[PDB]
Amino acid sequence: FLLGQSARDAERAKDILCRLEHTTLRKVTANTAIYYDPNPQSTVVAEDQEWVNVSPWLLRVELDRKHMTDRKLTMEQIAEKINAGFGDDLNCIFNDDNAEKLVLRIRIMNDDDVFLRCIESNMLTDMTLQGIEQISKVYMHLPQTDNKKKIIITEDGEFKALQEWILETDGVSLMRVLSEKDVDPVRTTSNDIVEIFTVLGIEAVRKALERELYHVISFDGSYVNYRHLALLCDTMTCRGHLMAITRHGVNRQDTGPLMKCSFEETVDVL
Amino acid sequence: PGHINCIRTHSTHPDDEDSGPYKHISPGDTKVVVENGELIMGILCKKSL
Amino acid sequence: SKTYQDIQNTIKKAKQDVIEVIEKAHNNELEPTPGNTLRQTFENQVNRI
Amino acid sequence: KRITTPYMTKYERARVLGTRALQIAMCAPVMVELEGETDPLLIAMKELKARKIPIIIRRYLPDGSYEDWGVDELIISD
Amino acid sequence: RQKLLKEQEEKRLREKEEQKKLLEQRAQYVEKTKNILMFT
Amino acid sequence: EEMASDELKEMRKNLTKEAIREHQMAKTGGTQTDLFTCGKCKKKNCTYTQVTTFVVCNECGNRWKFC
Amino acid sequence: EGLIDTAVKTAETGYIQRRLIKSMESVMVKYDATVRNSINQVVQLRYGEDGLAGESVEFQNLATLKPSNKAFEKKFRFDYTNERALRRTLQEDLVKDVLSNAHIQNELEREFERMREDREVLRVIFPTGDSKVVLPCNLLRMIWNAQKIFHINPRLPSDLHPIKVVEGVKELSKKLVIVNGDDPLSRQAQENATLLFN
Amino acid sequence: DDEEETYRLWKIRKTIMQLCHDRGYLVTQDELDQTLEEFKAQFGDKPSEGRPRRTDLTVLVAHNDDPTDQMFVFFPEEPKVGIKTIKVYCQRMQEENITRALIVVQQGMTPSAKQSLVDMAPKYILEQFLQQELLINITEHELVPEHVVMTKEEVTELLARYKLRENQLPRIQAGDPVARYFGIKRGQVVKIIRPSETAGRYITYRLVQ
DNA sequence: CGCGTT
DNA sequence: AACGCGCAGACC
Repeated sequence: FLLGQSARDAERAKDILCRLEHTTLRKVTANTAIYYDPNPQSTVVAEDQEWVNVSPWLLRVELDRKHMTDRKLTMEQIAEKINAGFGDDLNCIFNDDNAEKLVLRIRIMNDDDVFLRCIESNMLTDMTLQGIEQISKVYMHLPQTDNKKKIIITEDGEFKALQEWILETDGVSLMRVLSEKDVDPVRTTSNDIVEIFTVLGIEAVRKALERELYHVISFDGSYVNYRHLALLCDTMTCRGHLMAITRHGVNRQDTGPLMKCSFEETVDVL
Repeated sequence: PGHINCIRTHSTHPDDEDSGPYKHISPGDTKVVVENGELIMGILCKKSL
Repeated sequence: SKTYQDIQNTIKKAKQDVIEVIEKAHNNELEPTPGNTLRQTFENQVNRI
Repeated sequence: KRITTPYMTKYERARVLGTRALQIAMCAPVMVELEGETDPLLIAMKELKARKIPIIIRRYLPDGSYEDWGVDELIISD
Repeated sequence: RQKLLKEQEEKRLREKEEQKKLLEQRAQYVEKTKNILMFT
Repeated sequence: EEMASDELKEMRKNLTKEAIREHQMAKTGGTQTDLFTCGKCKKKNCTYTQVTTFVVCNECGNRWKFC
Repeated sequence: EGLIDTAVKTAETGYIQRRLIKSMESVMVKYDATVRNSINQVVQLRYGEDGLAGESVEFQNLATLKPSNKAFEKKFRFDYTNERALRRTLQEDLVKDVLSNAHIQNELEREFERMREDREVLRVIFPTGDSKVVLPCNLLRMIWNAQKIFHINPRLPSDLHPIKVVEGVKELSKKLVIVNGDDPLSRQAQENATLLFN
Repeated sequence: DDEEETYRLWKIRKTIMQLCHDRGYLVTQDELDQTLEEFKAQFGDKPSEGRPRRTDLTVLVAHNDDPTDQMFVFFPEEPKVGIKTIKVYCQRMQEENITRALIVVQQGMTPSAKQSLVDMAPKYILEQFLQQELLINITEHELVPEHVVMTKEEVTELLARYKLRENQLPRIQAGDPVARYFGIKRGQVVKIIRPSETAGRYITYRLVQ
């Protein structure tokens, strides 16, 4: 749930979405070709970019424009990261943001043939140009029910539900998502259980498990008394740790062998 | 039995009826209103039984 | 009878709509709905129709 | 200094009725005038209504203590 | 009305207590800052 | 971003708008009407879905069903 | 497809229910009015966070929830100034009393303050404004039965002094007890348990 | 980065101040909610080798009723804090009568440092917190209800009242984020207050073990 | 396999 | 240079 002014307008929410979603070179790149141009000033390709800027080999990694504009990146920071990631060992010449082709030139200075292949492969498979891991892709849907719209008691007294933008991710992090600015660090749940136990607390886990169980059981319109759900959650969160309902979670309690064998692992517990 | 009091809505009850007139006198014979254990108005269905 | 005529007209309209959706998808006009791909949005529109 | 609930739980009531019916079936002195019935369960129910069953329930608590209640002492539900 | 007035005066006394707490906090910070200075 | 030409700036703005529109999610469909009053916000606007007559609050967002 | 789905559902739900039952087959409410397992480990100080059975509970609405401040004020304040309305509702032997006696006026003002406090508590407790809540006794049905039995006839001036209603509600709240005990902690737990109902 | 580092430092300082206030350590109501303009104006807003350097923004707050009790909040610059740093901190702390401290590490301290931390425990209590966890306050989270660290007197009162052994109460490991937030340790009961939809408010207890 | 300590 | 551990992987 967006907290700042980004919650109302979508312009200042796309940036939050981009910074939360995982972007990599494999996403903002179109083609990659390894060339053996001997002299940098020779330039086997027709590109007037090295002479202005000034090893017998390089990699031309031409980036796409639409994806770069969607993620709102700049070759400056891309090159900064691609240099800081590998140290002061490479010299990645970038291109201005005026030409049509978003070409690059990765060169190494100080087996060498395959080294460029290996390095390009391991930077393309993962680089993290702007985003956090785990989170694959983030959505952007408006809240249609009261379970997500913002609620605020006006001066007159009425609740008056407000329709604010909200992002629906696909991974788990929470620790890194709540820290981002323009993100409500109060209403941003997680949908997972172990994640809430590691992030918030055992009591937050009990509340979250209750909500998820209620949701999955009331999704079909049915109704179950809250007492049964609360009792189940309490039995699961009594011993602090989230005791699993399976054998591995129930047979660990100090109940007794006559009761543990009644369930499972008969001969073992005996 | 007894003096039971309850109100229930019939299945084929138009929602745009309580707002307009004929609230306590439904033309379609809906709005089950039992008083002192005596059916007065409305038809019985799963919503009432 | 008249119910049958209405049902046949509705089915013919639905067929025409799905044929138009197919023609649009072939000629490349149906833009991808946000959050869904081209085939996904085509199937969604056909199913909704 | 008894803290348990003053009402008769359904479990206690059912068990007391069954036990009194069994004691009656084994030829035991009744605690109420019989109007003309012979079913021991019905006699136990009548005895419960009259509040004359000579039984006291020993309700145990989680700690280990126990409170002894009387059918004529605590209030009956049904 | 006099009851409202004495309630107002009690609120004023609470505000004075807030002021005295603030002045004590400042009087202790004026000395605690030296330990933070010598620490570095 | 500020030094680019007018055509380049217009293209960048259009691309950004297209990306923002595609990243969004399709709103849930339904028959919007003001005949049902939502008990969670007291508003009249809402949507109805027949499949079981489910009601989705429009402004307040009250969720309910009628049989 | 439907037949296969039914078969797999019947095959999985069986194991699910078996595990759910073996996890809590021992939990039970003790005579100390607290839920515990076979190891006497407290799972709930009071069953269902209230100490009430799930059978005698029905759905009801919270009247003081999601109101408009002005609507709530004019509906739950009992104006003891409109002598015409006071005569219309109560009787002459009570209008003069509610006008002269100021102790009654102070008591009603204190009652309204308590009503406002409970409304704020509900608002901060039930976010999103959900009036539908499960409670034991259905007070609306009870009031309706009382009317139909005693033949109230809603039209003539009734004979019920507000001080009587206030003292009756207070005595009833004192009677309904869950955590028996004059201890400060006992009283705090009793109040917290029967809060929503009161 | 410069601005981002300053924003993270400011957020961490705010979280530490709120944590200290919840535990009981008297903190200025001003610093308890200061914004970032004053943070800049006080420090410098040039963490990239400038004035706002770590170890200088450390804070020493004293407990409310016990002015003789205080606690430091260090901010080592070493990403992977070692043992020489904590050793020198304890050696410099040994001068004063303080006992409690709190380390805020950039990255996870080496396992060898935790050994010394628990070894120096009975004489000087010190616990570590990652910056990644301090950037957000979990107590203000919707799920996290209200917690209270009770005292031995009222704990014994509760036990004697309920005629229940402390071992029977629910459990909450000390490694719990909220437990570490409150600084509670083994053998201590925390009170939890929850909005129960079937009883307004519901109060429960959990012993740390 | 990597860090840090002895 | 060898040992204390911890994460990841592999294997059962």
